[PDB]
Amino acid sequence: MNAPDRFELFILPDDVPKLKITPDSRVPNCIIIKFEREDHTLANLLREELALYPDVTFVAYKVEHPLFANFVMRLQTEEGTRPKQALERACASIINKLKTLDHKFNEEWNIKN
Amino acid sequence: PDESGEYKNEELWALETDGINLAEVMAVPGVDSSRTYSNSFVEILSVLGIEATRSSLYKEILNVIAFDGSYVNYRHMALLVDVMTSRGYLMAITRHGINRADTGALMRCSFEETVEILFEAGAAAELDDCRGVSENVMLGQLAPMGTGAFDVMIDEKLLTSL
Amino acid sequence: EPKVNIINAQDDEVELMLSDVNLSLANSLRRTMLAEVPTLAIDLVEIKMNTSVLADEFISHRLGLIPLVSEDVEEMKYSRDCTCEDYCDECSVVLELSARHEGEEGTTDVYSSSLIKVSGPGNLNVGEPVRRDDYDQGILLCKLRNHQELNIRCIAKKGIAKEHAKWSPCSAIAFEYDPHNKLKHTDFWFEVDAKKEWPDSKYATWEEPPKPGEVFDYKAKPNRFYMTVETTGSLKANQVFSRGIKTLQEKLANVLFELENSR
Amino acid sequence: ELAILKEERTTTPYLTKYERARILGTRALQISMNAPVLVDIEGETDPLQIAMKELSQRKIPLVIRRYLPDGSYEDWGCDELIVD
Amino acid sequence: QKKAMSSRAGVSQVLNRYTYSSTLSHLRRTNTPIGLAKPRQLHNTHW
Amino acid sequence: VPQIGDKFASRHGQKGTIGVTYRHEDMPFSAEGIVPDLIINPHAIPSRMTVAHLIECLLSKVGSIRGYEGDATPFTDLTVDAVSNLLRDNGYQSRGFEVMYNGHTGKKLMAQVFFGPTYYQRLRHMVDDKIHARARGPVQVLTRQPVEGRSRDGGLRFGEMERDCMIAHGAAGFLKERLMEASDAFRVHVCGICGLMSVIANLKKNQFECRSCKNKTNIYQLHIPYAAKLLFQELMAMNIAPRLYTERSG
Amino acid sequence: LNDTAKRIKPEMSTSSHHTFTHCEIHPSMILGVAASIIPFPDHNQSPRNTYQSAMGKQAMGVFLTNYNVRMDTMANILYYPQKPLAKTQAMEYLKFRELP
Amino acid sequence: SALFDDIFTVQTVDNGRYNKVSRIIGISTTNSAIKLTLDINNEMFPVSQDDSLTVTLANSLSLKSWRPPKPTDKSLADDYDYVMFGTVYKFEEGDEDKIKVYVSFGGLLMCLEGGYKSLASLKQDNLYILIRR
Amino acid sequence: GNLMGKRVDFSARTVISGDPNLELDQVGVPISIAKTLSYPETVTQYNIHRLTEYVRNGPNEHPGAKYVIRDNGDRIDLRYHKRAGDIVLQYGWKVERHLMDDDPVLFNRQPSLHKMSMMAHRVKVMPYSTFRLNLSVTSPYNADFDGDEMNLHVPQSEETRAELSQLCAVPLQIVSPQSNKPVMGIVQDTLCGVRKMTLRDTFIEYEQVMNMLFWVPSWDGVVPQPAILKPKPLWTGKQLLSIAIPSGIHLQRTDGGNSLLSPKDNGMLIVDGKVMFGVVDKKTVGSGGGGLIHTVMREKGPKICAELFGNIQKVVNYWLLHNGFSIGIGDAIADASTMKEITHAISSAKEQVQEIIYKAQHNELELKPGMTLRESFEGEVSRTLNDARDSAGRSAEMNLKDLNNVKQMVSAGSKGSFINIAQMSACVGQQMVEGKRIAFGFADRSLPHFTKDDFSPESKGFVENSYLRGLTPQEFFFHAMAGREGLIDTAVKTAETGYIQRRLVKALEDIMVHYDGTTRNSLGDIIQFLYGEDGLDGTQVERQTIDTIPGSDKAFHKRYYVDLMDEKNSIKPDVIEYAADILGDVELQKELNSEYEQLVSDRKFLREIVFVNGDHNWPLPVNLRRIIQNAQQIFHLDRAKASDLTIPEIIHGVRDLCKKLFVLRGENELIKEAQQNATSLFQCLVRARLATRRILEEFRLNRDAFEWVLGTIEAQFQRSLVHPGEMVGVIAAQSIGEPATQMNVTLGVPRLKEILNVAKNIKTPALTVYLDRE
Amino acid sequence: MIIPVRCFSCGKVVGDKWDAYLRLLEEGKQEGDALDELKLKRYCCRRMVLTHVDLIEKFLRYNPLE
Ligand SMILES: [Mg+2]
Ligand SMILES: [Zn+2]
Ligand SMILES: [Zn+2]
Ligand SMILES: [Zn+2]
Repeated sequence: MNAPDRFELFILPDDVPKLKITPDSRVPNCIIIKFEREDHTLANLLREELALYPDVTFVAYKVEHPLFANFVMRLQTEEGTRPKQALERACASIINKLKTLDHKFNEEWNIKN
Repeated sequence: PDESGEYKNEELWALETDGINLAEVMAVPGVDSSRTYSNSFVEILSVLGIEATRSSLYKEILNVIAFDGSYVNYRHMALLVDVMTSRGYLMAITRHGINRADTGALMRCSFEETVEILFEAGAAAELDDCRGVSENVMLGQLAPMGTGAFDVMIDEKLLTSL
Repeated sequence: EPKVNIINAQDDEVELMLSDVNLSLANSLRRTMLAEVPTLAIDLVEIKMNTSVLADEFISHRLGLIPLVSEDVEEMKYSRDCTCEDYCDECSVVLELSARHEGEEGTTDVYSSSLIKVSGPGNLNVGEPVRRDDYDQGILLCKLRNHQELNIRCIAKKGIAKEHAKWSPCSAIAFEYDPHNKLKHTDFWFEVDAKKEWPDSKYATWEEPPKPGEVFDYKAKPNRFYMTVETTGSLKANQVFSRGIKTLQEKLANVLFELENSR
Repeated sequence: ELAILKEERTTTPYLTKYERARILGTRALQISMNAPVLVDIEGETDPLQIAMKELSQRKIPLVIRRYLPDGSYEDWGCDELIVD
Repeated sequence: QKKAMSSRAGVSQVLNRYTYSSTLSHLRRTNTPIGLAKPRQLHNTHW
Repeated sequence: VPQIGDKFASRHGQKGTIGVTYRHEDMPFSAEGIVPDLIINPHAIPSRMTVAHLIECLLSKVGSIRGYEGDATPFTDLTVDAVSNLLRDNGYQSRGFEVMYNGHTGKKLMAQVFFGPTYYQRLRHMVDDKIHARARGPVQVLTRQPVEGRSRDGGLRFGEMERDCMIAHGAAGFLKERLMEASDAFRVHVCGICGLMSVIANLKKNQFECRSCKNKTNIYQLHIPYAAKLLFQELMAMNIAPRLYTERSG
Repeated sequence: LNDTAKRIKPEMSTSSHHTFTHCEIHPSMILGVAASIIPFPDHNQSPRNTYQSAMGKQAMGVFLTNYNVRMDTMANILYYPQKPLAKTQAMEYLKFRELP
Repeated sequence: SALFDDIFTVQTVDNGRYNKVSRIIGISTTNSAIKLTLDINNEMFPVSQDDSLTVTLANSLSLKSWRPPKPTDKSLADDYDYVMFGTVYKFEEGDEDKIKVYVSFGGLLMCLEGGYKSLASLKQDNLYILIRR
Repeated sequence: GNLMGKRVDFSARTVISGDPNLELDQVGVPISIAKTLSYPETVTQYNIHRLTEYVRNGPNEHPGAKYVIRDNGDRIDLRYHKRAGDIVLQYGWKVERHLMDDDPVLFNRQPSLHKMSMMAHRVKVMPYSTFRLNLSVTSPYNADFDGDEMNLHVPQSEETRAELSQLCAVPLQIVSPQSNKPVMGIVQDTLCGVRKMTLRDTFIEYEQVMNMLFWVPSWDGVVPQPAILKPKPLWTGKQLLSIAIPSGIHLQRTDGGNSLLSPKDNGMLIVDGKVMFGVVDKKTVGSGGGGLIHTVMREKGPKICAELFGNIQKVVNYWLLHNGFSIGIGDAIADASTMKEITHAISSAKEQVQEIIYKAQHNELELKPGMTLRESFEGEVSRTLNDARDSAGRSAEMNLKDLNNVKQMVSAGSKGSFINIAQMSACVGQQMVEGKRIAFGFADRSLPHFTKDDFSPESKGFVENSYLRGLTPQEFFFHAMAGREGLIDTAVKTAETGYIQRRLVKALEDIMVHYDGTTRNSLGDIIQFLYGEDGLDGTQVERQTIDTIPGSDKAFHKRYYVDLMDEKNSIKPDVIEYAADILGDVELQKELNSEYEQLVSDRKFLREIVFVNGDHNWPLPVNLRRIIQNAQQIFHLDRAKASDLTIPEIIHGVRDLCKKLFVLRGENELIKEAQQNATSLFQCLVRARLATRRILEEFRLNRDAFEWVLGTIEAQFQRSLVHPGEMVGVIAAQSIGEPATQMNVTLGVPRLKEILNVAKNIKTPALTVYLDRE
Repeated sequence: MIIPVRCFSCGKVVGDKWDAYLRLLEEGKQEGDALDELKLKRYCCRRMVLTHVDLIEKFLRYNPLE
């Protein structure tokens, strides 16, 4: 009766944006990013990739409610580096790591199977 | 308290007697007549008075409430025992004590014996002042309780001062 | 830097080992292969007639759980993205089932091999139900007595396991790390002795046991994961792994594109 | 006759919770019925918030008529009752 | 029909068909027309 | 289909309802990849002393691993130690504990989790068969109050205890609106002499008249519950005259 | 002996000699139909057994095999009933393994 | 730079009911009547009976939001092995020179007993304790 | 059925469910219920655009509207109006919009035993068909999630919306007047979680600390310094929990006379919102009085208390999510040595019972006074068996390890108790029916499997086995008999309790506190000349001690008396800046003498009249210790700075403060006498706390601190008075009837009914006779 | 009713092993041995196959409705 449609878990409505960014004025160089139609799969990966960066001073994420498919990330870097540049660097690094992993898995499957 | 003033535990011997006979036991020599107590507050009213009856009733209610360790604020039990002993005699919490009050017929009929109370009110030509809460509720008005315990006027002086 | 070591491999399952990767990366890969790898499954059932004892929704739900070959499902288009009305040839696969019992004695068993792929987005290799062997009967669908007939037209579309579990390409993904509890990530419940009361992991011989005189390493991190992926036959295990990696890469690329366009 | 002079009022000078709730509700209803507002409106749109802002600044034009049990009453302005 | 009152009620009940066990339990049911905690206890003779 | 709010119970009196549903990738998983179909709070165990629940779970796990049905007949020689030995002989922990992993992050759980098959049954108490709401609908013919029954689009009852709670809260206006505007409000006319509800009123041509007291001017109108009107009419029918006066004689 | 796992039988040492005239076929037969479904009822609390006996009438399942040809006011049928992994010996006479 | 510094010989090590926290009781070698009891982490800093620990109590590590330290900069903590930070919650000025200082490091308690001439500078709101061996 | 109670419109009812991600005063409302229910909002210039958008959305889409009411009262149905996309609203119209977020609604569970069973919540529209509730509001509602149905009512006017928001709001109902203690607390998993969180050996890595800090809604964005810096940063759970606690909160509690070392990590010390030491459990974050919740409420406000509830719940829930907790069968299994000890104790008890039987059968048992020989023998046997069960349970509890899950639950206080562990692991115990052992239902025997005249424990309802070991058929039958008796007793008790509660409510229905301070009924008859004899609300009193009553005379003289003529007995020179011009003064000495005489008079009045038994801890308003410590923290009274507060200033300030605690206002002599009688006890407490020697030496206040304390005391006493118009009669009736549901002379519900009915015949009449001292 | 297509817990296909399980049970193989020979490792699939009751035959015993 009141059950929401399943495809709303991953289909982004046209009137809402996939990504929202709002500056945080409590501490310098800190931003809040609202990810829509996402879950822990991308959030935890991005968080642990950003945590290892020397220029990132704070990174965290939270899912406010399991019934809603979105999460909120807080990211703060040092003075030299803007948080958005760190986020793009993390995304590129994970993409390169996944490409290397796929290449090596394909090589292993070709060598023995 | 001792000679130094510090409170210390002292053990004494008292009697616990089955059955109730207040005046005769109080008159017995060798008995502290200023401290004899009974668990039947009716006998206390018959012998001691009404204030002693209120004290004994509060003591009994407190014992019943706090035997199992529960705690209830003193003001509620004080209000209950004041209501029970407000007319100079014990007012039982039942139709034999509540319905005998001089309150309105509408609020009395709502508890028990509705038709009998209504017939008695019709025969006795009683008048209801509509000051209680029950007859205000059944008539669909603002009861004189809480936010309805006053009236709100208009401040002409402050509006003029603008 | 990441390394992959394959211990066992077969078309139904792969037991492999990852190293020099973060724990979140392995967990995200497992989650993506579990829920975010697109496959092809029946999502629309048209019942022309059904005289069997099974209910219509019962048979429809049974048909929706039948795995189908989704080798070329990546080239297929989503129903929402398709601009055609209802469904067309390049966004769905049409299957036909017609079963009837011949004779007044015995019971006719209707399996999943009776489905016929009448039409689909040719010449893509999708739609055909998965068969274990060339002579495998398949998944038992229903049973029919005399004068009982089944006539079903099914529509198969492309979807992911998030919408419904019937599009899941894999059954169960075994995943573990640190068989000897060197990192002390867990505390072992015990009555007398913790070492004796707890069975050894199947990968305990792969890692050296901790010495009794060893001191705790506070700077150690999980760096060796053992994971076994089992599929339902819709996709090969290597295909599932590669497509999960590709899906994760596409999600990250979409996030990067959104970040770039946000300026 | 039944009124009590201002210099002879014995009731508490504080605003009770019931009086506060009644004044807030009445002021919110009046504001919702297009009544003049004695305070500035910056961003708030809820009439209850406007009434609360008026109460904080002690500008509500209402008078509480507290009724004694005998029948006499005391009139207290909303601008002279202490609000916690 | 004339003497609706002063007669035992609930002697015959609609059979329960929620499950087999419930049906058996309903078919093996006894009741006492007493409508005092003395008869409600589990006596030793009930073994 | 089961959803949030559906009632499920075990064979030991451990009834409950679904609070939330998690997908396959969100549920905790063991090293073998098995995810539970149901998660229950441990806090329900020690209060009710349902040791039989845990014993049944252990026996079911042993029987599922070995491939038969366990015997749970009371007053037998079967003990927990024998079942624990059987479970230990099958390569599992003797007490049924298993090392589980968090679904969100993949990290090991610090505390091991009791994990095993258990018989559960679905009860005939579904949330979709109990949800009810009403703004305005049919009313009773006699009292002009909302009808009773979820199917008949009925109204919830504001009993005497709710009235007592509202009196304690001090919210007189809410109680008045709940018992008048959300219920059988009605308008009646009374005469300023007899006080009785015998005033004949014609609002189309604006004529108010009282036959008994020959009155046409000193007539008032009141807003009262329809049940109050019915009570007053019944009292009049029983040769009782309740007169409603809007002024205090003193 | 001194077994720490099995339960302890009563001593029954108040009589030097015992002369039994009858023997119980099985103590578990003292239970009813609904109480025979509970696995290990002797390890539970009696209010829990009463609660389970009461709520056993609310579970749904295959009450009869001819539900397709019957016209009942209400009927609830589970798609995939399963026989319990832990069972009592009385269930064989209650047809629970055949209509779970 | 350092408010207090001394060398303590460990007398008693009590694991208690904790698998990670040990309470150590010792006295200063160079002067008696100075007793140190302190809760420490077993895995982070495993100590045994009859050890010798150089203990330094300071106010700042310089030579508000916490951030991970870069490898480039240096602090006093580079010269020690175990570093903890905590709040002083009691400065008991008892009879004669017997003075006790109570410091809580996130729930790990430490009590230092000594004289005024040695513990007069420890009367602060926050403290850093550094142990080297 | 139609006037006192009736069926009402704009109401909903559905099954409830739990939700950790909701605030204390928030309720989750399904989409269908929010769409069906509606609220009429007027059309003004402040909400014209929103109302037009809601109308354009229609009744089938949320947010939307159902009806549009014109100025004259005509109604337009948006369901049948298919051209609603080009309709304009006029000022003064009413739009029946859907239930939106942050809408106050009454929320109720039946039966409604007290005022906390019906509270105002804020609507949050959520999917699925169950009401969502915070876990901390289940206890006041007395609800669980096994199929409970609860009701919701929607106000339809601005005045009633304001009444619900300002009177019946959930945060305002945290503290109840029944026992001046909170009724909402941290319960269930969260409680257990914090017990596993604030342990001394709990450490958190940096990334988890960042996640938990971000999970705090009220976090200030500043990362606290870790407890350990080298060789790896580490945060303890105490710091993470203290993050949720607001600053400025001070709390102190001792457990078993523990010292500041706290070797067992018991007690509790919270300074400025940071936990110095102490494991947080039910004793701290529970519903008990004087705990963290009560202190935070009385210090900050209901809004901050609800924020604390939410913050603690979120942090502990995340930590338990990423840590894990479980229970198993192995938690109910003891080792061989403990089982041997339990069996030995049971065998020894059985031998003692056999010895008692032998003594009784030979006329050797001592006869108890006023009891039959059989009754004395039964009492002896029952006492021996109960002692055996208690000893076995104590041994089983002592055997339990720290990692045991049942022991963890018991220590946390979330669930379980000693008796549960004893019955699960050691021994079920003796089964009792109607206060005695199992009677001989058959011919001189309980069961046909025993011989005649058998008095052994196993033949009369003793279950020597545990639940883990199983039960013999005889023990099973006896346990079933006991359980049936308990169920019957509960069933018969509930109806009597309900009838008693209804009678009490009807008796005290029309009692209100008026504006003159009196307590009168509907007739105007005065019941009490002052409510509670002090004119104070039930929620504004806390247990405080009066320091004048206890102690010896020498201790009283040392603590309070000040002698300026003698150097030794005078004020210490190092704490006051005026130590030069204070020796030998006559006016200051006279003032101190007058203060000491007032203190002595207060001591005499308290000891000889009010409290003759020497009790000193009583409920009083205005916590003075909290005020003193708050002033000390605010004004930074450390560093042993010499106070610039003269003795006459202290004396005159205390004297002026004692005369400004106004309860009744007026110049009538009776009014002054009533004011003095009402404020006597509070004046005694204030004079005990604010003594010249105590201020100058123990507390070390200055002029600013003293003035702040006086002002705070006056303001808090003014705020602690009872508000006129309060329906005290119904509150008292509910507060008396509520414990009755939970619960050799007659006691319990029969005794309460006997008292209330005023029975002329007493079931167990008795007299207590006191003799002379000699 | 009839054997489920997929395991409820993990999702392994078990709907095609009913005939093989019955054939193995017919030739005297034990239930555990038959389950092992069906390559069912996790006990979720083991209880899916072992505890299934075949009620389809009872419904088929009735005469067709049309
Ligand atoms: Mg319930
Ligand atoms: Zn198409
Ligand atoms: Zn007339
Ligand atoms: Zn499975």
